[PDB]
Parts: sequence; C-alpha cells; structure tokens
Amino acid sequence: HPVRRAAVKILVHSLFSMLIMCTILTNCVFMAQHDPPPWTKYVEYTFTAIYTFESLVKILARGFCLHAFTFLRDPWNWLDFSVIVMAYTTEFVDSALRTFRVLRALKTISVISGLKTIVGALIQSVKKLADVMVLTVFCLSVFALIGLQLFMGNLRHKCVRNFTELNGTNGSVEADGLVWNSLDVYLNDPANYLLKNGTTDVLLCGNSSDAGTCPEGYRCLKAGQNPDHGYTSFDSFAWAFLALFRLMTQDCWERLYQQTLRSAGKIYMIFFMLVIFLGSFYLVNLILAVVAMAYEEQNQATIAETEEPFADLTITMCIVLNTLFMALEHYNMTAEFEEMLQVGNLVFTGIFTAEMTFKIIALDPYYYFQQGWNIFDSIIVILSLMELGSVLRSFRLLRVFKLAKSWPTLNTLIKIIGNSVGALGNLTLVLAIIVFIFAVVGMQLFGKNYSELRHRISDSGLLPRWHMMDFFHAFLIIFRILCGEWIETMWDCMEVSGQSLCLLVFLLVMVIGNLVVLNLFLALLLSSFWWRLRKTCYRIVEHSWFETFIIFMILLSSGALAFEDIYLEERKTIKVLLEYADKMFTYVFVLEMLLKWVAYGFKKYFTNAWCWLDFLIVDVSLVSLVANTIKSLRTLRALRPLRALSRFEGMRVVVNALVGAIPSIMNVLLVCLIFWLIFSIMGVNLFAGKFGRCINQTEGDLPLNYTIVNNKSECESFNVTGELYWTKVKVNFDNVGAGYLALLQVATFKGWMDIMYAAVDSRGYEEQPQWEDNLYMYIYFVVFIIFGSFFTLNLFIGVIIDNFNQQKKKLGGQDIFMTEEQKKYYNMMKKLGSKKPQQGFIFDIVTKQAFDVTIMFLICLNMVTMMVETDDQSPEKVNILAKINLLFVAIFTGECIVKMAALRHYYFTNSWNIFDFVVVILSIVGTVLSDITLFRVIRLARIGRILRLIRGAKGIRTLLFALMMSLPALFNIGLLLFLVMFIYSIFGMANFAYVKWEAGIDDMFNFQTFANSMLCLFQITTSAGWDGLLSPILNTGPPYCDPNLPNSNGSRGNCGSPAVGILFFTTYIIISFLIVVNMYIAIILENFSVA
Ligand SMILES: CCCCCCCC/C=C/CCCCCCCC(=O)O[C@H](COC(=O)CCCCCCCCCCCCCCC)COP(=O)(O)OCCN
Ligand SMILES: CCCCCCCC/C=C/CCCCCCCC(=O)O[C@H](COC(=O)CCCCCCCCCCCCCCC)COP(=O)(O)OCCN
Ligand SMILES: CC(C)CCC[C@@H](C)[C@H]1CC[C@H]2[C@@H]3CC=C4C[C@@H](OC(=O)CCC(=O)O)CC[C@]4(C)[C@H]3CC[C@]12C
Ligand SMILES: CC(C)CCC[C@@H](C)[C@H]1CC[C@H]2[C@@H]3CC=C4C[C@@H](OC(=O)CCC(=O)O)CC[C@]4(C)[C@H]3CC[C@]12C
Ligand SMILES: CC(C)CCC[C@@H](C)[C@H]1CC[C@H]2[C@@H]3CC=C4C[C@@H](OC(=O)CCC(=O)O)CC[C@]4(C)[C@H]3CC[C@]12C
Ligand SMILES: CC(C)CCC[C@@H](C)[C@H]1CC[C@H]2[C@@H]3CC=C4C[C@@H](OC(=O)CCC(=O)O)CC[C@]4(C)[C@H]3CC[C@]12C
Ligand SMILES: CC(C)CCC[C@@H](C)[C@H]1CC[C@H]2[C@@H]3CC=C4C[C@@H](OC(=O)CCC(=O)O)CC[C@]4(C)[C@H]3CC[C@]12C
Ligand SMILES: CC(C)CCC[C@@H](C)[C@H]1CC[C@H]2[C@@H]3CC=C4C[C@@H](OC(=O)CCC(=O)O)CC[C@]4(C)[C@H]3CC[C@]12C
Ligand SMILES: COc1ccccc1OC[C@H](O)CN1CCN(CC(=O)Nc2c(C)cccc2C)CC1
Ligand SMILES: *[C@@H]1O[C@H](CO)[C@@H](O)[C@H](O)[C@H]1NC(C)=O
Ligand SMILES: *[C@@H]1O[C@H](CO)[C@@H](O)[C@H](O)[C@H]1NC(C)=O
Repeated sequence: HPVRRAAVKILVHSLFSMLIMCTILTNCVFMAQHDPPPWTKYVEYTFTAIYTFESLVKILARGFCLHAFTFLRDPWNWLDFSVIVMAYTTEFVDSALRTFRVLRALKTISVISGLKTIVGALIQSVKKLADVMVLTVFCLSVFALIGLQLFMGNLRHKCVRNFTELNGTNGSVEADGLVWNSLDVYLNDPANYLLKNGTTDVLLCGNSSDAGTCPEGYRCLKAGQNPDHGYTSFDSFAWAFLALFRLMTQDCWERLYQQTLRSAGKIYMIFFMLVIFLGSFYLVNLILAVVAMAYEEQNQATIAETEEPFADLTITMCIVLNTLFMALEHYNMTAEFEEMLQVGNLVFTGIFTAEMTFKIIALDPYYYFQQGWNIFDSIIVILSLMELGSVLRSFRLLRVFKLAKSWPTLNTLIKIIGNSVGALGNLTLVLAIIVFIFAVVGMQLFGKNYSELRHRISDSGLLPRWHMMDFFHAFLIIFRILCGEWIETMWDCMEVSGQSLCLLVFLLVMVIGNLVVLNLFLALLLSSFWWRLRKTCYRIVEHSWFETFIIFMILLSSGALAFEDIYLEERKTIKVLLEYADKMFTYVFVLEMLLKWVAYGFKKYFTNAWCWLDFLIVDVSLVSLVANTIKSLRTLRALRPLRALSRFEGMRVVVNALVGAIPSIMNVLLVCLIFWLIFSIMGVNLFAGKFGRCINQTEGDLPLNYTIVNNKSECESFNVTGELYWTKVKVNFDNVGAGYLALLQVATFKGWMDIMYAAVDSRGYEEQPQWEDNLYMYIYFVVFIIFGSFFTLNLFIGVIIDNFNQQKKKLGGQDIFMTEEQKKYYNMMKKLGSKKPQQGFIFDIVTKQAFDVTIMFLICLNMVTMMVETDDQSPEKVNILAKINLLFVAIFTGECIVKMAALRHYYFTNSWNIFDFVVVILSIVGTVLSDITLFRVIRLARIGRILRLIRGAKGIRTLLFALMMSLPALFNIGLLLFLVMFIYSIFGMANFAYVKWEAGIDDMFNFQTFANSMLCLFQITTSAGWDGLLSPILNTGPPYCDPNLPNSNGSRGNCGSPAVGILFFTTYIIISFLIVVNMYIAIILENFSVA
C-alpha cells in the first residue's frame, strides 16, 4: 500500500525524531510546575495527540502483533503503549495517577540511540552486581541480628524524673508535686524527660558503668519512644536492618554511634568498628570493584568490536600574579586597599587587552581564531572589558586555567571535565534524566503532604529547609540523596507523608542514582587513567634482645603518654611515676643513640631517614629536659609514638608506599588547590560579610527577625541592653583561607548544612539574613560539588591508583602493603584457596544433594525464626520461640550425628565439617546453660548457625575468600591508622581538653580522657561529624566561650584555638582519607581481581 510507504518515509526521516524529542522536552518542562494553571490543561491534549500521532506512525510501519521487527517486539515501544493507554485512561475518564506521566520523560532514552546503549550497559552492570547484592543482604541481616540481640530496646532509655508512689493508693506517682493517673501514662508523658544540652533531643541514658549518666534528680528508665520520631531503633529486626543499612552507607552514622554508646556503653563501640571497617568500607569497595570490572569487560568488548618567543612565560607570570591579586580580597577591606585592588585589576585587564590586540594584529583574525586557547582568551577578555564598563568579575578567574599549557595534571583535570560532557556525555545525560524523573516523581507525590502538614517536620515556625513542594527543592533533595545524605530528610518525608511510599521512593532513588553516579565515576576514572670500643658497641647494638628491649621501651613510653588525662592532678603516685619514667625514657633513648653513633659512625647514622626521625625525637626530648633543668614544645612530646614506625615491618612498608606516592599526591594537591582557589574567590565575592547574624543571647541562639534588626548598624543601635550579639558563622567566606575551610567542609559533606543555610539566606553586605531569600545561591554549592568534589575526588583516586600501579610494576609485580612473612602466608592462603577436589542406606541418602538442600532450607527457616525476636514480647511468644529453638537444636544434632554415621573421613574430610561440629557443640552448650548481659552473649552465640549458609553459596564464598586474602594488608594499614589515631588523640588531650562542650563535644565524646579522644578520632576517621568536633574549637571569646576560667590544669579559659584546631582536624581528615580510602580501595580491588 502507499500508506505504509508514506508512514515508513516519515518514520525514518530525522525530522520526525527531532520533533518527538522537542515535544518530549517541552512536556518535561511542563511537568516541573507544581501548580498547573487551568489553560495548560488544553495543552495536555496536544501532547496526547502528538504521542498518539507518532505511535500511530510506528503502528503503520511496523506490526502491532508479535513478530520479527515489529512494534511491540521492541521493548521500548512498550513505553509508548503504556503512556498512551494511561493518558487516554486519565483524560477520557476520571488525581495521583497523573504522576505516571513522569514516565514520558523516559521517552528521551527511546529517541536517542546513545541513551539506549548506556541504559543497556547499566543493566548489564546491575546484573553482574547480583553476587555482591546477595552478600550485602546476608551481611546486613547477620549484623542486624547481632545488633538486635545487643541493643534490643536500648534506644528507648531516657532520663526521666524520679517518681514517688503516693503511699500505694492506686498505683499513682507524685513526681515534682503533681499526681498522675498511672505510672505507665506518666512515663510516656514527654513533659518530664530531660533534653540533651543545646539540642532538641531526649537525653539517652544507661545503667552500665560506661554508659551515660543521669544528672542529679533524674534516673534512667526504658519507658518512652524511640528517638527521632521513632524511626531509629533495634527493637524489631526490620528496624535493625534499616539502621545497619544506614551504617553501611555511613549516612549520618555518627548520630547512631553516639546514641548507641550513650544508651548501652562506650565499650560497645567495638561492635561499630567491626561493622564499619569490615561491613561498610568492605562492602562499598567490593561494589566499586565489581562495577569497575564489569565496565572493564564492557570496554574490552567495545575495543575488540572496533578492532574487528619566551613571551608565554611572561603571560603565565602575569596570570599567576593576577589570580594572586584577586586572592588579596577579604571582609572589611580598608578604602585604600579597595582602591588598590581596583587599580590593580584595571591595569591587569588593560595589559591583557593590549596583549590580545597586539597578537591579533600580528596574525589577522583568520590566524588568531585558529586556536581554541585564543578564542578562550578572546571571550575572557571581552567579558572582562564588558564588566569593566557582582559575580561578573569571577570570569577573569578562569584565566588561571591557561596554566594547563605545561602543567600535565591540570591538563588531566581538563581532560576529565571534557570527557564528562564529551565521550561520556551520554551517561551524564542519562543521570540527568534520572534525576529529573525522580525530582518530579517526589514533588508530585509529596507536595500536598509537605504543604499541608509542614508543622510536623518544621522545627522553626516557617517551612522546613528541605522539602518537595517546589521543583527546585525536590531537585535539591535528590541531589542531597546522591551526595549521600539520604535519611535525615527521609525521616521528615515519612513523618509528613506515607511511610511505605516514602520508603520506596527514597530507597529507589538512593540505589539507582548511586549506581549511575558510581558508573559515571568509574567510567571517567578508567577513561582518563677505640677499635675494641667500636666493636663492643656494634656487638651490643646488634643483639636481637637489644631490639626487643628498645621496642618494649617505645611501647611503654607511649603508654605513659596515654595517661595525661585531666585527672592526673588528683592522682599523685602515678604522676611521680610518670615523671621518673619520662626521665628514664629520655636517658635510655639517648644512650641507644650514642651506641648507634659509636657502632655505625656518624655518616651511616645520618644517612638513614628513620635514624633522622629518631634523632629528632631525642633532640626534642633533650631540649625539653635541659629547659626543665618551651611549654609549647612539651606538647610536641606527643610525637613519641612515631618511633614505632621504623621497628614493626608492617607500618614500615606502608609508610614506604605512602612516601613513594607523596610526589603524585602533591602534584594533585597543587592542582586541587588551584582549582578550589577559583571557587573560594567566587565565594568571597558572593558571601564576604554576609554570614553575620544579630542573635539575642537571652532568647536562645537563633537569628533575629530581619524586620526588628536589619543589619549590624541596627544591631549596635538597639544595644540598650547587652543582649544582642552580632556573630558570624564559624566557617564562612570572609577570606580565601576561610574559603578553603568552608569548601573543604562542603566537599567532604560534613557541616555544609550551616554554610548553605547561611548562604541561601545572605540578604546583603552585613545585613540580617531573611529566611530564604537569595535562594538560588544553592546552585553555587551544587556547581562546586559537581566539580570541586566529584571531579576532584576522581582525579585524586585516579592519580593515586595509577601511582600504586606503577609502584607494583616496579617491584617485580609483587604486592606493596605486605612484608616477606606476610607475603609467604598470602601465597599459602592462595594455594589453599584453589585446592583441587579430593549404613548403606544412610550413606546413600545423606550424600545426596537433596539432604544438603533440606539442611539449607532448615537453616534458612531458623534464620527466619530468629528474625521474629522483638522487645517487650509476651511470655507465651518467648516460650514458643524457646521451644522452636530447642527443636532446631535437636534437628541439627540429628543431622550431624547421621552424617557422622559415615566413616570417620567426614571428621576430617573438610573444614566445613569441623565448623559444623563446633557450632553444634556450642549450640548444645548454650541450650544446657539456658537451664541455669551473659544471657545476651549466649543468645548472640546462636548467630553462628547462619554462617553455615556460606557452604552452599558460591559468590558469597568467593567474596569472603577475597576478604580473608586481603586481611593481612588491611592489618598493616589498620596498624598504621591506629598509630596515627593514637598520636592525634594525644595531641587532642594536650590541646582540646577543657574546651566548651558544644556540637560534637559532649559529656561522653570529649577529648578529656584517652577513651573519649579515641572515640572521637574513631568516629571522624570516616570524616563523619568532624565539623561537629571542630565547631567548639573555633569559637573564641564571648558569647560562645568564657576565657579566664578556673580550669584544672590550664586555667586560661575554656576556649578553643582556631589555628591549631583547624590544622589538627584538616591534617587528620586528609591523612585518614589517604589511608582508609585510597590504600584500602587499592587492596580491595587488587585482591578481588586476583581472587
Ligand atoms: C621515611 C620516613 C617518613 C615518615 C616520617 C615523616 C612523617 C613524620 C612527621 C612530621 C609532622 C609533625 C609536625 C609537628 C607539628 C607540631 C606543631 C606544634 O608543636 O604545635 C601543636 C600542633 O598540634 C596539632 O594539633 C597539629 C597536628 C599535626 C599532626 C602531625 C603528626 C602527624 C603524625 C602522622 C605522620 C603522617 C602519617 C604517618 C607517616 C606517613 C600545638 O601545640 P601548641 O601550639 O604548643 O599549644 C600551645 C598551648 N598548649
Ligand atoms: C577529604 C579532603 C580531600 C583532600 C583535600 C585537598 C586539599 C584541600 C584543602 C584545604 C586546606 C584547609 C585550609 C584551612 C584554612 C583555615 C583559615 C581559617 O580558618 O580562617 C583564618 C583564621 O584561622 C586560621 O586558619 C589561622 C591559622 C592557619 C591554619 C593553617 C591551616 C593549614 C592547612 C592544613 C593543612 C592542609 C593540608 C596539607 C596536609 C599535608 C582567617 O579567618 P578569620 O575570619 O579572619 O579568623 C581569624 C581567627 N584566627
Ligand atoms: C510496627 C511499626 C513500628 C511499623 C512497621 C515499620 C517497619 C515494617 C518498616 C520501618 C522501616 C522499614 C525498613 C526501612 C529500610 C529498609 C532498608 C532496605 O535496605 C535495602 O533495601 C538494601 C538494599 C541492598 O542491599 O542493596 C530494606 C528494607 C528496610 C529494611 C525496611 C523494612 C521495613 C521497615 C523496618
Ligand atoms: C581587618 C581584618 C579584616 C584584616 C584581616 C585580613 C586577613 C584575614 C587577610 C589579609 C591578607 C589575606 C591573604 C592574602 C593572600 C593570600 C594568598 C593566597 O595564596 C594562595 O593562593 C594559597 C593557595 C595556593 O598556593 O594556591 C591564599 C589566601 C591569602 C593567604 C589571604 C588570606 C586572608 C588574609 C590573610
Ligand atoms: C506502617 C505502614 C504505613 C508501613 C509499613 C512498612 C511497609 C510498607 C514496608 C515493609 C517492607 C518495605 C519494603 C522493603 C524493601 C524495599 C526495597 C526497596 O528496593 C530496594 O531496596 C532496591 C533493591 C535493588 O534494586 O537492589 C524499595 C522499597 C521496599 C519495596 C520497601 C517498601 C515498603 C515496605 C513494604
Ligand atoms: C503486631 C506485633 C505482634 C508485631 C509483630 C511484627 C513481627 C512479627 C514482624 C517484624 C519483622 C518481621 C520480619 C521482617 C522481615 C522478614 C524477612 C522476610 O524475608 C524473606 O524471607 C522474604 C524475601 C526472600 O528472602 O526472598 C520473611 C519475613 C520476615 C522474617 C518478617 C516476619 C515478621 C516480622 C518478624
Ligand atoms: C490468640 C492469642 C493467643 C494471641 C497471642 C498470639 C501469639 C502467641 C502469637 C502472635 C505472633 C506469633 C508468632 C508469629 C510468627 C512465628 C513465626 C513462625 O516461624 C517459624 O519459625 C516456622 C518454622 C517452625 O517454627 O517450624 C513460628 C511461630 C511464630 C514465632 C508465632 C508464635 C506465636 C505468636 C507469638
Ligand atoms: C568512664 C570510663 C569507665 C569509660 C571506659 C570505656 C572503655 C572501656 C572504652 C573506651 C575506649 C575504648 C577503646 C577505644 C579504642 C580501642 C582501639 C581498638 O583498636 C585496637 O586497640 C586493636 C589493636 C590492639 O589490640 O591494641 C580496639 C578497641 C579499643 C581498645 C576500645 C575498647 C573499649 C574502650 C577501652
Ligand atoms: C565516598 O563515599 C563513601 C565511601 C565509603 C562508604 C560510603 C560512602 O558514601 C556513599 C557516597 O560516596 C557518598 N560519599 C560522598 C563523598 N564522600 C566523601 C568521602 O569520601 N569522605 C571520606 C573521607 C574524607 C575519609 C575517609 C572516608 C570517607 C568516606 C562522603 C560520602
Ligand atoms: C532520683 O532518682 C534516683 C534513682 O535511683 C534516686 O536514687 C534518688 O533518691 C532520686 N532523688 C534525687 C536524686 O533527689
Ligand atoms: C520573621 O521570620 C520569618 C521566617 O524567618 C518570616 O517569615 C517573617 O516575615 C519574619 N517577620 C515577622 C515574623 O514579623
């Protein structure tokens, strides 16, 4: 027919596809509006017609029925079919159903081949991630059972008032001179709880020695509701699964850490690291490795298919001077300094214009515009000239990128950014489509709920900071979820709207968006990347007993440092013991240094770096001793543990690897500093002096209304009473150094809440912040996070991994983070890993795979039975569960004994047999003990039965074997990390003790004692809540802290030191990043690939 020919001709024509794409984009723009005006209703038909028209065409050319090369045969045409039928259903007859219209956005993926291919590759990646997903579910369930057993109902502890019975009249309580109907109704009343200081949270409390303490007049009691609206708790197994999924993603995990330790006890912190350093880091890095290998296979398949005048120095110096001159800007500039800045900028732009004109005269426009850099310079100079005749100046900053001409690593960053929207732009487009789809889905589903039930989730009188009422805020929430903060807003979402639907939407966006982001990250990363005396001295130094003695002295001296608590002044004998011990260590180490000098001579001793370190430490000790016979030099004694680096080979080899990587690390650090200089200068221009708040101290610590107080001038003018304080946010953009600090907090994603809240309220220059005017400053931070964090971390990781690959290649292909003995044990483990394979009625029955499958089903059923445990369960439920446990123990005993009925070969045939034997023996031990927190441990011992699942699983077994193979390298890395934690905790004890308790620093997670400092350092090893700890350090003087305070040891107030605090926290954050992220990822990926 001719109709078929016409339909085919219109179908194949590119104009038709372009029309479909344009209408899809227009519909996407219309779906952004939260409140569609009535007239747009008419426009709806247009789309419904167009979507019909095109569909009709596809129906005419192809065949509706099923057959080769037909309409419904193509999977994506199902999208057209569903969209058209849904549109007709919604419009023809009678709504939340309209949210399904968002699926029309996916038509974009249909109208471009590149997006189809990208989605296909993503689907194969998801398919390959199946084993890791199963392992993650299994580990999360196991740790969730462990946490449920350990902390069942712990989070419901609260410091309630100490009630008194009214002479047992009717079981009533007369607390605080008020009678309540019953004890149960009294306890559930939140008017008698105790709020945590400076927070709107009920103080969790415990009765264990380590757990938190109830202030005088209060007592710990379990009655109440779980914290943060009751969505965090270990009471039910499913709640524990949610909490440990939160832990695994390290999402606001410091809050759960602090709550659990406050309620149960500090010792339980152990549990947390066993879930973080082996449950969170390990699982995420395993996912990283699996995705990377899948992408590598995809790239290999694609590759196989494809197969078959000296003035430049002057200009660069001028650019460097100009960028530095722009960096000479800050808050409260003097008039003369501002004039000097203006004159300098004017002369710089003048000279740049003159150079551009001269070198465009030398080569005419045809020649001049022949270079990309030349057109870039022309655009920059034109923009600067237009601005000369406000962020309009920031364009000039981009000139610094010219330094990429001969800077290879800045060129690598430029290549990364180019590939982001170049070769790999299709995947970026897919990510953008996903983000838009999820933003509109969330807004359409939750806009009315957020609007009409705002008071539920709005602590302030106005609307909440994060919501889905408007499209921009929905996109902001989706972006925040992508950045990793997916639960803090989820609690509000579930509180204001449906729990089930919000759970589903947020979990889906988390999983899918993080998958896409990780695919983009890995794709970019792979795409872009006397004589007798001397003899005696040598003999005495050479004895191994001498080395052991020196090691013992090093460790014991470090321990002696570990006692410098605030409580020494109370402990007298220990103080004098420590003084004598310190003198002894100084003397013995000096004696050892002299012996080494004599035995080996000055040249050999001073030609060894570690000898230099030991000599420096001893020199500091001697300087301190002679000064005593400098107070700022005493605290440098906290570097004593560094003597342990040279002795133990594990830390020595790890330090060798890190030193080898130092040059590349420094190159990338310089590139990152130059790149972040642009964003810090822009932030200084946008937000210099606009971060101040005229707070009223008496009425809390919240910014005043902009109507009553408008700016600093009015804040000082209304000073009849000394209540108003014009204070600036701790971390801000008043300078470029403060710019780097705030940018670091935004990039690491800790403490960015306050920075963005202060930015998106910046009303003017030192003017009082309005609630949320100047809103679109949000974009600023978003942009930064796209470049300053995503691409910057990509460069970090790529360069460091490339450096480690070069180091491995140089070292004969062997490992980098292992010793000789560890290498031999690793070889033995590898050999053991791939070992080759080696009454009649029962022998024939048990050996059958059906028996193993039945045992597997039985153990799965037992796991399900343990999932049912819950706090405050009725006694009959307890009895039934105990009986079921006894039955399961009996069944396992029966199966093990019938297996034993075979010859003794099974007694040693495999290691899993002995594991089964020992777990059964423990099971009977626990059951017999039941006839007699020890009970909690006995119950927790039952989790060993679940591990029997490992036998059947293949992917689980391989991944766990990879972890076991990686264990020694991780042991070395963790040893070095623990040494660094020890040193930094001693520094904190020396400095940060006595600081005012605010934000992260509370009565339990202080820096006062070694225990508390170690807890804080452990939590901020993952960079979690380091802004919280840093905040109390920064504040100096009123109204925050009170200097001139009678402190125990150092009576110079309770204020922190901003300079040393910032240095301490930034250096520790960077060191911990390096080690735990880069090295741990390197080990995980290497041992997974080899495994
Ligand atoms: C081949 C061998 C290579 C490995 C050895 C090289 C690495 C060793 C490290 C050198 C960096 C140490 C620099 C010392 C900084 C101390 C400055 C200082 O004394 O001030 C103090 C600074 O304290 C701080 O918080 C800064 C924290 C800096 C930590 C440096 C220690 C890092 C230890 C880990 C080494 C690196 C990782 C392991 C080795 C790769 C404050 O006291 P105050 O000012 O006197 O207070 C006044 C009233 N109390
Ligand atoms: C996860 C991270 C990925 C890797 C990071 C890549 C490198 C990006 C780095 C950024 C370094 C951070 C620099 C922070 C500078 C802090 C400046 C600041 O706080 O404000 C200034 C005052 O405070 C001070 O910092 C003065 C003391 C100087 C501290 C020096 C900090 C050294 C930087 C840490 C080391 C950098 C990393 C290198 C590691 C080997 C001025 O502002 P103000 O409003 O006038 O207040 C006056 C009160 N004194
Ligand atoms: C009886 C009252 C208290 C209401 C009942 C609420 C529970 C039935 C809900 C509350 C929150 C829900 C949890 C919220 C979060 C998760 C995380 C989610 O994690 C994953 O999806 C992991 C995916 C992966 O491993 O990649 C699995 C469902 C789960 C446990 C949900 C299971 C059901 C829970 C516990
Ligand atoms: C009356 C009050 C407000 C005076 C306080 C002003 C200072 C806080 C300003 C004046 C000089 C400024 C500095 C001028 C020059 C630089 C160079 C600039 O150099 C870099 O580019 C470092 C990073 C790199 O090497 O790329 C970093 C910011 C800094 C230290 C500036 C930080 C803020 C400073 C110290
Ligand atoms: C009190 C009422 C209002 C709420 C009761 C909670 C239920 C509605 C919870 C119980 C288990 C929850 C489900 C548990 C797990 C998921 C997995 C989640 O999907 C993933 O986690 C992605 C997995 C992957 O693709 O790898 C989507 C939400 C969903 C279906 C949850 C939806 C909500 C459910 C059904
Ligand atoms: C109203 C009062 C009595 C509250 C009682 C609630 C409990 C009886 C609930 C809370 C947690 C629930 C469990 C949460 C999660 C699962 C996982 C679920 O896992 C599966 O085996 C199905 C998915 C799969 O493995 O393919 C089986 C049901 C079970 C044990 C649920 C059974 C019912 C439990 C124990
Ligand atoms: C009507 C009156 C008596 C109200 C009280 C009823 C309770 C005694 C019920 C409510 C929930 C029930 C539980 C719900 C779910 C399970 C899972 C079920 O799972 C299995 O373990 C199956 C395998 C097996 O046990 O053989 C075992 C019974 C048990 C614990 C039930 C035991 C009896 C419970 C505690
Ligand atoms: C108010 C008082 C009574 C509180 C006492 C609480 C302590 C019992 C807690 C707080 C600090 C905790 C420790 C902090 C740091 C570590 C390091 C961690 O790393 C290692 O030490 C492994 C290598 C080694 O064996 O040294 C092991 C757990 C441990 C000892 C923690 C165990 C429990 C501790 C000692
Ligand atoms: C990298 O993320 C993750 C890694 C591991 C487990 C979970 C993760 O969260 C998922 C997603 O990556 C969200 N990220 C965004 C950026 N990230 C910054 C960062 O790496 N901080 C950091 C530092 C400075 C030192 C040590 C360890 C870490 C994680 C924070 C979290
Ligand atoms: C407060 O409660 C505690 C709980 O044991 C009790 O010992 C005490 O007598 C009560 N009264 C106070 C602290 O004044
Ligand atoms: C006070 O602040 C709120 C939000 O910060 C704002 O909506 C209101 O207009 C301000 N003025 C008042 C309450 O008089």
